[PDB]
Formats: sequence, C-alpha cells, structure tokens
Amino acid sequence: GIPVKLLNEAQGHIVSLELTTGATYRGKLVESEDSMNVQLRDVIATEPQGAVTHMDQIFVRGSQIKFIVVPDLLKNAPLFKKN
Amino acid sequence: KKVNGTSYKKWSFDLPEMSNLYRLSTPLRDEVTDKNYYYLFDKKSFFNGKALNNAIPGGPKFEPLYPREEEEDYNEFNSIDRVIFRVPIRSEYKVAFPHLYNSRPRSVRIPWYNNPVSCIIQNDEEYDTPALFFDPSLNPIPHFGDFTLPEDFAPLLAEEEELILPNTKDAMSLYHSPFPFNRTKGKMVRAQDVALAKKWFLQHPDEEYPVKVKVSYQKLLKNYVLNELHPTLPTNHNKTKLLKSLKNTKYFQQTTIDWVEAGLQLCRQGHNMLN
Amino acid sequence: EHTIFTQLKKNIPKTRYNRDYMLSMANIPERIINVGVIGPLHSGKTSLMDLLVIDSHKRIPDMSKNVELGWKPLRYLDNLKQEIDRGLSIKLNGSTLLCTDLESKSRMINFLDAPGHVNFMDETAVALAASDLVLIVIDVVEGVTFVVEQLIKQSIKNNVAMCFVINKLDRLILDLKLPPMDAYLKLNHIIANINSFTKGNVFSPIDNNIIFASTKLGFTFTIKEFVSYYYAHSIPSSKIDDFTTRLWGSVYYHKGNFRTKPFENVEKYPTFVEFILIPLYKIFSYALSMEKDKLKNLLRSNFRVNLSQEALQYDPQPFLKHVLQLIFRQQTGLVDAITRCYQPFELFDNKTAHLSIPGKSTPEGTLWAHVLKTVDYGGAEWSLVRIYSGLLKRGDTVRILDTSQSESRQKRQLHDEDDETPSCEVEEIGLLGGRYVYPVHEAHKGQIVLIKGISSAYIKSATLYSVKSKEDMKQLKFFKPLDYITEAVFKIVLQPLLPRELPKLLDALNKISKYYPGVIIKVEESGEHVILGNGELYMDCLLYDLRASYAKIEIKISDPLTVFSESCSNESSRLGEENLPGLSISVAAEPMDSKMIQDLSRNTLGKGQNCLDIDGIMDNPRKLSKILRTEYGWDSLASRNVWSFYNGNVLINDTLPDEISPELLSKYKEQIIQGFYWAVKEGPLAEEPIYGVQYKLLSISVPSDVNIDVMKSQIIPLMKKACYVGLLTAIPILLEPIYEVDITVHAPLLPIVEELMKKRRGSRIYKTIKVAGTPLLEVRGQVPVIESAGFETDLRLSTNGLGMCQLYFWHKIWRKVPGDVLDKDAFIPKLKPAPINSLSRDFVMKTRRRKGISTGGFMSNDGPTLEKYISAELYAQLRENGLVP
Amino acid sequence: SKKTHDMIWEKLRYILQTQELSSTLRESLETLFEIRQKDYKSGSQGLFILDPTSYTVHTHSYIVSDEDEANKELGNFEKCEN
Amino acid sequence: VSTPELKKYMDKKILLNINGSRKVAGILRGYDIFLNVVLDDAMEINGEDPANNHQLGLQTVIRGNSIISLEALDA
RNA sequence: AAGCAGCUUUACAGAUCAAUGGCGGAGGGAGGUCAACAUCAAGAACUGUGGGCCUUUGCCUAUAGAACUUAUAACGAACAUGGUUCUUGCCUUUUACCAGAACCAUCCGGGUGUUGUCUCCAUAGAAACAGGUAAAGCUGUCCGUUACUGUGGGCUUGCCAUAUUUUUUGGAACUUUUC
Ligand SMILES: Nc1nc2c(ncn2[C@@H]2O[C@H](COP(=O)(O)OP(=O)(O)OP(=O)(O)O)[C@@H](O)[C@H]2O)c(=O)[nH]1
Ligand SMILES: [Mg+2]
Ligand SMILES: [Mg+2]
Repeated sequence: GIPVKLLNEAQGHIVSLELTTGATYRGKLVESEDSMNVQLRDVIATEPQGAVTHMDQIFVRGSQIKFIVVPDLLKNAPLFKKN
Repeated sequence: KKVNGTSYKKWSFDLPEMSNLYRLSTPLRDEVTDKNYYYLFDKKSFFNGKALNNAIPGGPKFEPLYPREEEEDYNEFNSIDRVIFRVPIRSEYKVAFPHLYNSRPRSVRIPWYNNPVSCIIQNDEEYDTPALFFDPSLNPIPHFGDFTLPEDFAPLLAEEEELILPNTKDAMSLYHSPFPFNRTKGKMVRAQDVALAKKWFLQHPDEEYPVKVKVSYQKLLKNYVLNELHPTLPTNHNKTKLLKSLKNTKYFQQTTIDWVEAGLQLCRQGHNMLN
Repeated sequence: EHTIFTQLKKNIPKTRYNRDYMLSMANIPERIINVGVIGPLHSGKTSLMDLLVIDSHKRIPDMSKNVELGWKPLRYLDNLKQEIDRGLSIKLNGSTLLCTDLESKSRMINFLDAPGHVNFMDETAVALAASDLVLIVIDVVEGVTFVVEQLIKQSIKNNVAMCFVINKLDRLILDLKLPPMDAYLKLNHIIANINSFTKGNVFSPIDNNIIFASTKLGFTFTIKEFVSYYYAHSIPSSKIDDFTTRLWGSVYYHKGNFRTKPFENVEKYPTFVEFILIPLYKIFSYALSMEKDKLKNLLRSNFRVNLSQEALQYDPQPFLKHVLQLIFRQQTGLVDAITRCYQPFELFDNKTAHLSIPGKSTPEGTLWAHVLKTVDYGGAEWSLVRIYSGLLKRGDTVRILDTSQSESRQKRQLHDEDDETPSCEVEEIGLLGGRYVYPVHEAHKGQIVLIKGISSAYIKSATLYSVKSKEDMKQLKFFKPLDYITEAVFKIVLQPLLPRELPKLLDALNKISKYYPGVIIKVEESGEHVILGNGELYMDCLLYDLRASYAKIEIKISDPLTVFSESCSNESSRLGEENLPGLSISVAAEPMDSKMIQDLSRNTLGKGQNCLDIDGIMDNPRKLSKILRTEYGWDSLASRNVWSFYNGNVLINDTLPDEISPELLSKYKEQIIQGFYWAVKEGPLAEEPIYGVQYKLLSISVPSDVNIDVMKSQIIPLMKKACYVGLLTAIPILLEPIYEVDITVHAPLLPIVEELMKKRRGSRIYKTIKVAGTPLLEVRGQVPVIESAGFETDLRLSTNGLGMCQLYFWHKIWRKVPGDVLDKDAFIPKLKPAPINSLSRDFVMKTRRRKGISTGGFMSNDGPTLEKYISAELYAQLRENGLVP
Repeated sequence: SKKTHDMIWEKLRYILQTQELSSTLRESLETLFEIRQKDYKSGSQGLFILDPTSYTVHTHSYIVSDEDEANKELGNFEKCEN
Repeated sequence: VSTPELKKYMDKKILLNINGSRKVAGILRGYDIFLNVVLDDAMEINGEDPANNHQLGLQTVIRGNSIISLEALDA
C-alpha cells in the first residue's frame, strides 16, 4: 500500500511518531518495515505526562504507533500520482 | 492498404512481400552487413585522403588541398639522427589517426572508431535449417515436496507452442538487411533518385579485375567524394516552378497521351522550333 | 565547434519528477548513492545512460525522430563534438537522477559514465574514486575478456561494490541465432566466469547482482523485476520470494513441482529457460514475424499490454524496441539492484581509508571534499568534486590543496600553522545533467557536484576543506594522489611551428594537463615539450584538443617514441670522486630480484595476505626488516639499513663509518636520499629513469671541517654523480615497456594474426581463448610499445574489419632491449630499422640527441661512458684489464 | 547425408555442454569442434587413384545389424575337381 | 513474513517496556518475526534503582505482542 | 489466466420519467502526379501565457504546446550547373577548357501545417435556436443514452486464504477525586 511506501519516503527524514501509550518520539528515522515498526536516531522523547528526555537510538513496534508525521515535502512524492 | 492512394506516396508493406522483394533483389543488393568492412573506405577517410594528399590504395586521388607544401623548414627537430625508425608510417596510419601521425593536419575531419566486431550468422544452404540453430564455426560451450505451486501455473506464452514461425528465418534476414529492405514502410523516391550501381563502387572491387576497371572504380569514387564535400543546399523561397506557373495560364491545356506519342510530338515540335 | 550543449536555462528539459524533491533528497547522506558505469569498449554504457535519461526527462529537445524510433542511439552523455565524430566516449560524463526501485522508495542517484576504451583507463580511475558502487556492463558476445578482468580486480581494490549488467542480449539471438538452451549455457558460462574473479562474493541472478539488458532494444530486467511484474499475480504472495530462488540454477518445473534432476517422459529445460528465455524469445520471434492483430491478442492476454494504433505501423526494429519497452517498464529493477547491492556500513569507511590515510571519522563541522578532476564541461571550466563531510554553499571560501602536496602535508601534520593552503572562492555550484548544468545553491554531504572557481589552484587532483577551529585542522585527512591504472608510456615530442606562438602553446599545455589526468607533460632543456600518453587514440584525442580546441596554432610533431628505463645485469676498486677532494662516495649497483621488482610494480610489498604499502613502508622499520628477510631472503644487515624505496629502486647503507658514526650520517641522510631521488629521475645513459637497480652505499668521506651551508649543498650533485658510477660499472642495460595485447578475431582469421605478430619485433602470443558460443576467439599476447605504431590498424586491414586489439600497460612489464648498450661498432643503418643486435645502441644514441646530451654534426658517437665522471687516469687503468671497453 | 549428420553433431554437442565428462577425453571432443570450423581440411587426404567412373560403383549397402555369413572357410585349403 | 531488523543491537544491553507498565533491561540474544525477544541477565527496573530492582532469570524470552518500544543503552 | 464482488459500459425491463449529473451531438468520410498561403539549418536552436525589475525593448521567474528536418549532422539515403576571385594545367588569340580552393547563386526535386477546390461515397439530425472571430458546439440554450436497480460483455480492481503476537472477529469492563 501507498501509506507504508510513504514511510519509506520518510526514511532519513526527521519524523514524529505518537505511540498509543501516549508518548511522542520525534527524531530521525534509521529504518522502517512493512509491519510499520519504526526505529529512530537522536529522538527527543515526550512521556505521556510531558516529561521530555533524549535517547541515542530507539525501536518501536508497529502495532503501538497511533500516527506518524512525515516531511511536508513528501506530499508531491513521485509514487502518489494516480495515473 | 499498401499505398496511400493514386498520388502514390507513403508505401507500406508486410513481412512476406518484403522478404520476397529481398530475395529477388539478390543481384543488386549491397551484400555487406557489417560497417567495419568500410574501415578506411568511408567518406570521412576520403576527405582526409584529399586534405592530407594521401592515396588510400583503392581510393581516389585529388589535387593537393595545400599546394604550397614545397617549402621545408630548417631545424634540428625532424633530423635523421633524432628519429628512431621502427615501423614505417604507412598512409593508412596517417588517415586512421590523422592528428597523431602527420604534422600540419588542417581541414581534416575526424574518422569514426570501429563499430563492435560483428558476428552475424546467416544460413543459406538449406531452407529446412530452422531459424534458431547452433551453426558451424561457433565455439562450443564446455561447462559443468519442498516447494509447490498451484497446478496449471505456466510460463507467460506457454499457450502458444511454436517458437519459430514460418517467417522468422526471413524476418531476421530482413532485420540485418541494409536500407531500405529493413524498413517495410517508407516514402516514394524518384526513379533517378534510386542509385542502383552506387554500392558497387563504394565497395572494394576485387583482385581479379583488370586495371581498366580499377581506375573506373576510382573515378566514380572521386565523383562521389566531390558531391559529398561541397553540398549545394536548395533555397526555400523557390515557390515558382515552371510547369505550375504555366498551368495557371489559359494558353496551356492538359491531357494524357502515350509516351512514344509525346516523344514524337517533341521531335516534330523541336524540329519546327529550329527550322 | 566543441560540444552540443544547452546553454539556456529555459531550454533545460523538464523531468517527470519535480527536481526540487530530488534536491531535498540530497540533505540525507544515506539516501544518495553514486554509481559509476564502467566497462569494456563499446559495451553499451553510454546507451545505458540513454535509458535512464529519457525515462527521467519528459521531453528532450535534442532527441530526434530516428532517436525516438530504434534507428540511431541517442548518445546523451557523449556530449562532445570530438566524441560524436569518433563514436566513442572520451570524457567522463554523468547525470543526477531521481530513481525509484521496486519497493517504490525514490532515491537520488548520481551516475558517471566512464569511457570504455583502454587508453581512457585513467578516466575510469576517476570513476572508481568517485563511485560508491560500479555498474560493470558486459558484452554478452565478447564475454569476460581481459579488460573486464582488470575492472573487476580494480573495484575489489578500491573497496567499491560491484553490480553486473550483461548487455546486448539481442546479439545472442538476432546475430548469433543460438537456440534457447544454448543461450542459457552462454549466460551460465559468463556468470561462472565472473564468479571466479570475485573471490569474495558469489554473483548470481537470484542474488540481484546480475542484470540482463539489450540496450539497443532498450529494455533491462533482473529476474526479481520480471517475476514481480508478471508472475506475482498468479502465485500466492508468500510464495514469490521462494519462487524466484528456484528460477535460475538447473532445477526444473512441470505441473506444479520443482525437482533438480530432469523430468522423465517430458522434454524439459531449466526453469530460467522455461520462464524467462522462452517467453523472451517468443517476444523477439513474434514482434518480427507474427501477424500484428494475432500478436496484439497475446500481449493483452499475457502481458496486459495494449499496442497503439500508431504502433502497428512501425518498421520491425522500431516495433521491436517499442514492444520491449512496453513489456519491460522503466528501469526499476536496475535501480533496485543498485540499492540492494550497496551497503554503506561495510565499505564507506574502507573507501575513505583507501583514498586517504586510515583514521577516525572527521567531525561534521569540517567541510571536506575530494576534487576528482578538472572538467572542460560545456562553455566553461568546472571542477568535479565529491563531498565527504560538511556543507558547501555558493560564495564560500575554501582551503584547496593539490594532492601532490598531500604526501608531505600529511607527514608534516603528524607533528610528532598559516599560509598552509591557497584559498579560492566557490563561484558557482551545479549538478551535472549530461548536456546541462542544473545550478544549485548548496551542495551537501555525499553528492557529486560541479564547482566553478577552483581549477586554478591545483593540477590533476585536489582536496577541498574548510575547517572551523585550529585544533580541528589536526584531525583532517588529505587525499592521496589518484591511482590511474595505466602508466603513460607513449611519447610525443612537440615543437610549435611558429616560435612566436610559444606562450600560447604553454597555456594549452598547462590547460591539457588539467583536463587529461593521465598525461605527463614535461619540458626538456632543449625547449621541446614531451607528452606522455596511454596510446595512439589517446594522443589523437590529445592533439585534436590541442590544435583545434585550446591553442589554435599549428605544431610540429615527432614520430611515436617510448619512455625507456636503465638497469643493470651484474654487480659492480669501485669509487667516486669530486673536483675538490673533501668528498668521496663509493656506490655499488646490483640487479634487483624479479619477484621484488614485480611486487613493487604492484605498489605493495609482501606476499600471502601480508603486505605493506609504499606510503607507510618507512613507518614500520622493524616490520620492514621482517618482510625483506622472510619473503625475499635478504641479509639481516641489509634488512636494517635500507633507506628508501623510490619507484622500482632501493638504497642500502653498507659502510664502516655507519658502524663508526651513523649519527654523523643521519644528519646528512635526508639529502643523500634527495640526491638519490635526483639520480633515479635522470639516469646516466640517456637521461632516462632508472628501474630495478639495487644500490649499495659502499663508503662516504667527511672532510676535516663541518659547514652545514656547504656540505649540504655539495653532496646532492655528487651522490647523483656517484650513483652513475655504480650503474655504469655494473654492466648497464636499457629497458623498454611492453604493451599487453587483447586481440578479438574470428576463428579462421587466426593465422593472419600469427603472421602479423611475427612482423613485429618482440611480439609473442601467450594465450588463445576460445570465446564460447561465438565464432570469434580471444588472443592474448604482448608487443613492445615502440613497435606498436599502427599495430591497431594493421590488424584490422588484414582481417577486413573482423579483428580488434586493445593495447594497455596494466602490469608494468619492462623488458631488456636486445642489444648491448655500449657498442661503438654497432651498425645503425639510416632510414631503415636497425637489426636486433643494434637496438640498445640505437635507442640510446637517438635519445641522447633528442635531449641534446650528445651533440654531433650528423652522427658522432660519444656513448654513455665511465670517463666524464671518474678521473681519466683511472679510466686508462680500466681499459687494460678488459673491464671497460 | 548432411541431414542425419547434423543430428549426429547435435546429440554429440549435447555431451560436452550439458553433461560432465572425463578430462583427457574432453579436449579431444572439442578438438573435433575445432576441426569443424577448419572445415575438415586435415581429414581429406588420400590416394584417389580411381576416377569416379573408373571405379565401378559397387557401393555395398550392408548394415551392421545383418548376420554377415562369416566366410572364413574359403581361406582353408580345398580340392578343385573344377 | 519479514524479519524485524535488530541486527546491529544484538549483544548490547537494552531497555524495553513491556505491555502496561513494566520496563525490563537485559543483554539481547535472539529475535524472531513476531519480535519475540530473548535476552539474558534480565532485570526489572523500578523507581528506586538499586532497591526495587530484582533480577528475573539467566534466560528470559518475551512475547512480541507486549513490546511497546525498544531502546538500546550502549553503542 | 477462471469464478465472485466492485468499476465501466451495454441489449435492455426499469426508479424518476421532475430539477438534474455524466458522456456524445449544434453542417461527413475517404481520397487528387489539384491549388493557394505559411514554414523548412539555429546560443541545440521554438512559441503562447502569468508574475516581478528597469523604462516599449531587455532580464528573471512560473506555466502550456511543440508538425517536419538534423549527429559518421541535414529537407534529397539523390546529386548537376553557373558567377566572381585566387592558385594551377593545356600553350597560336578568345570562347569552350584542366581541377583544387574560397565566397555566392541558379536549376531538378522534398517534408509539414492550414485553407480552398475537385472526385467518389454517404445519411439521420435534436443538424432546433441565438451570438461572433482569421478557425470551430466557440459559448449559452439544447437533444441521444442516461444520474438508482437485475441479467449479459470488458477491467485502472481484490492480493488466493477469511478468527490463533504488527492492523478488520475485541484486554475487556467497573469505580473514585478535583472543577
Ligand atoms: N546489437 C546491439 N548493439 C548495441 C547494444 N547497445 C549498444 N549497441 C551498439 O554498440 C555500440 C557502442 O554503444 P555505446 O553506447 O557507444 O557504448 P559505450 O559502452 O558507452 O561505448 P564507449 O563510448 O566506447 O565507452 C553502438 O554502435 C551501439 O549502437 C545492444 O544492446 N545491442
Ligand atoms: Mg560511453
Ligand atoms: Mg585580335
């Protein structure tokens, strides 16, 4: 599907991921998988209650993520065109 | 289906008719398929033979492009005690690498470095030899419940069983044929714009031929180079043709007669014009 | 007159993608990868870049109708009026394209199209240094010839990933007309041949390393791409990766089951034949022969491909190219193979450790880039640069150091200040696009861009750095001088015809030495300019750019000549003396070992997974004495007292004052070696370099006072004088280079070649390979370079175009010239080649007169003699014993 | 008899290319493929003394699947009453 | 279908949060396609670092369904 | 590549049979040794449109379209002639000439695009109406099926495994403070 393909477009792009646990991990994306589980680098972490920390590397299971924010530029990415 | 109409432009043929015109034309065909046969015989090498005042051994001979070659410049540079003699610099060396071998190369056009070594295998002895066949002279090639798909899974074309159609042996021979045989579509050209004997003097003649023809091959090349060297481009504002402006006049009428009648009318008309 | 180039910004062709998204992919170093396409001669490389470009751009103004149909290849990247006329890539050129793989992840890729011809092997060294991975394009008919064998060995050496395109698959069927089982065997024979040379990794079509292509027909595929297009629907989605593993490799399929051994009761081919080659040949067979309507039904039914109403009225070769571009789409599987092969974690550290010194990773504050070459790109002078760290903008000011300085400057930087490097301004940055420069405001890490305003600072390469703090300047690594694979051997001595036009020539000679990296231009004392090149075609490319492009004047040009070298064949009261008897040196000379010389030609010393490169060969003197004693069996004393390895030569201190006072020698050692470098560069016979001579410093005298001013400046010309006395006493010889030859002829025409090798002087055929599946066979042999004048065209005229040879200088084979160099009575005939015993006398006597060392009226022979150096009273003592003639 | 003789060549070519062979035999088999491109010019020398019409054409069309009578007995001694 | 890529991490001490509240940090030996992760020298982190921490076992395996995120503390 | 479902049509039975919405229609198709007018060798080259600067031009930027010809470069896969000038040859004067060059032309032809004409073949109109250009449903009004079903064809489709850890066969439910 296109939504996961787009995630590949995100790769190497500062992206923000919100977990279903309520946290927020904003940082660079090292790797992604069709499962959608995403691992980040230099992520700035926001706990559900707002406490913010900084973690060198991270991996998050795909099932957990509520939504992903990807670079605005991606929007005109080549694959998207219908025809 | 074949021509556009009775105005007789833009012919379009099929494969069977094209191979049939190919087999009839064997006498007047070029019969050379690799461009590497024209190694020092192409027209770029003819221009350099003219400009450097050299003679390719089959090629034509031309006046000196720079007649003032008679002067010699005194210097230590080209002296015999300087030069090492290993290989005599043939003229073919001077034409092939013109900026290397000879000093003062001017009005010299670059030649084309070799096309890849062409091995195209034609079969001519037997029609019953198939289209795809390990020909002679080809070196041999000396070398050397787990998983299950649904049945009736097949290759892509597997519903068609014959690889070689009855026209493939002809179509590959048309594929390597020199223009225009390969085309199977094109426009009409004038009857004098087809140059039947052109390819004969554009090839090397023979060894067996006498010296009388071998000059005649050279003299026809010398004509061919001079047409290619000095192109006279037509002007675009020539909109007044002779027959078309005479057609607009009330004093000229049009009909169709036989050619031999039109020849005899012109002989009687021309005899009256002089008399 | 020079290039076909688009100069207007508005006429630059639009892309299918926006091109702004491509520039923003340059922000990410992991996203961008640099592939340089290298290969043998006429293998379809520039035509391969034709496929990438016309599938990237929506409409090209340069593309004509014979181009749009299959009639003429559009050689986009060839670009130069010189290259259009030869039909041959002469220059490095490239394009920067956004590319999407099978997984539809778009990544920016910088292509560089290296020239295939073996004289332009210097240009592919620029391509190897620039590229992350190399795409080695193989002619299927020639197979793996010897020039393929070098390119696969170089890319292993340069820590560069490899990806193989087997090209020209139409020739397998339309030219050669192989049956489909035989053609599989041809393809299997090639892949077996490349796997023998990549010792590290197996390369196989399953492994996504190998790509099938027929460029003139303009389709390419991997087997992974081909399954995902047309077989992915029919089989379940879990099966597909296991299915494509079974596709190549002698396992057979019938009615749903796979088995390795052949199927009884069934006429069966392997799976690659049944699924790939048999449908491919039916496409070739039916586009050429089948009725168009009945063909149109099969393409909808099997490939889901609609033929246009216009496409029915095509000529057969345009109709064939049209159908294959409809069946095989844009080159995703080629891009996908490039993506899957490249691993930046494996190799990117090792590559920068190969192009520069091995060290830790420089910080991101450092701008740090490698300037590959100076390019005469269309209408200007641009530097080809690749950025390894930091960010670069237009208008910046950068320290730019020539790489010939980088030996000392790195060795200084160890330091157990200021004005270190000239500073130039970044005037303009552009992305190469083949026929155009797309201007760009900034240039990020990892991408290859063109910069104007840096070519005045360097010659043949540079390093490009802007450092923030002075402490960070300690960390920075300079780039080594670039290894061009072929050493320039072919000589041309050129004098301008008009003496008043001399400085305009000197401008162009400085100008050519930038643009042509392999060229060694030197000026002799006679005012004649000497140019060293790879071969005949390389010079003919050189002189056209000299006469027509750069200096409009005309020049007088000598015949083909070659660089020689001076050696000895025996070991040799042996002493030397100056005018003022405060200094006395004695030097012995000896032939070096043949294995020793052969490994120093390979730029590294050692054997059996243990080797020491020449740059740090002094820095491990304990380890160096281990290698010299173990591998070559030298003495323990000779292992410890070696001073320096200059190119193909060695100095050993063997004296008793070193056992007395080596510290007195150590303060003068660096200028003995400087005088030693001053002697190997110009030898005693004919001012030619010295190769393969084992020097031994026998003795040294120190006068009764120490002046640091005078003793330093005096010993350097005297040691150079002393090295001549050792060499001339030691039965000197003359060396000549040997081209190795790679002849491709048809099999009946082989005795023509064998007679053609006998007409030359020192030629020998060593190996004759039956090129399988083809009527032609490969001939590998050797020829002297001084004999190889017009060798290339004598072969073709004799074989009527069915022959072709590549002359190259990969292996640095220097062979003894068969004469004796000191023959006063050698018969040198004028205007004819001298016989085989007169050769060493001839080649020296003519060389001494080109240089002006030996001056005669017409032919006066003052040979290279041991009497102008030694005292004349000792020279009469040498005559009576019979040692010196 | 070119047509069947192509079929002998084609099966004989299938030996080297698709099947494993002993080494010393193998270079002799591909040598036959090398003489093939040299067009058999080193297997075509003999004593053609008879003209094609001087040799009365008794091309004996026997096959090697016939029992061929094994006439050893006339080489013995016998007694002509003839 | 596809194996998760933990490849660089293995042999590195890693903290990971399991299901509702729990955080477990241990050396990681094995991973599978469901993300089931087996790590040795496991320790259950709590508010008081030395105090409420208790080791689990010599070898512990984790269902991939309870993993919320994985962070490797190390290189 | 079958079937089912979705989509598009379709011969349609239809809901409406209103206002609608889509696609087509508001003066043919093939031709002609027919014509006219444009156009056909140049920063690797074109034109229209929008925006900004200077003060129209020009530049920069955004956008739309590019027929024919051209890369071993040229409408022509073909190939003549003439003029001037220079340099030759022939060697009684001129003309005719010899055979290179440079610069110019002429002539036999050619592509393409519009428009007109001519010939042959045509007939559903709803081809009804009103405006106007150098061109047209160019626009408005409009009419044919028709916008929501079922049968019959085609696919820009499903990913062919539909409950057992990363998605759609449930870790859900319940109670408490503050405001
Ligand atoms: N039959 C055939 N000829 C091809 C194919 N690809 C290229 N050629 C021809 O091979 C010749 C060389 O192609 P190029 O595009 O110059 O290849 P290259 O490797 O860039 O060549 P260099 O400039 O010498 O480096 C040309 O005449 C092409 O038309 C192919 O797939 N099949
Ligand atoms: Mg090329
Ligand atoms: Mg008179």
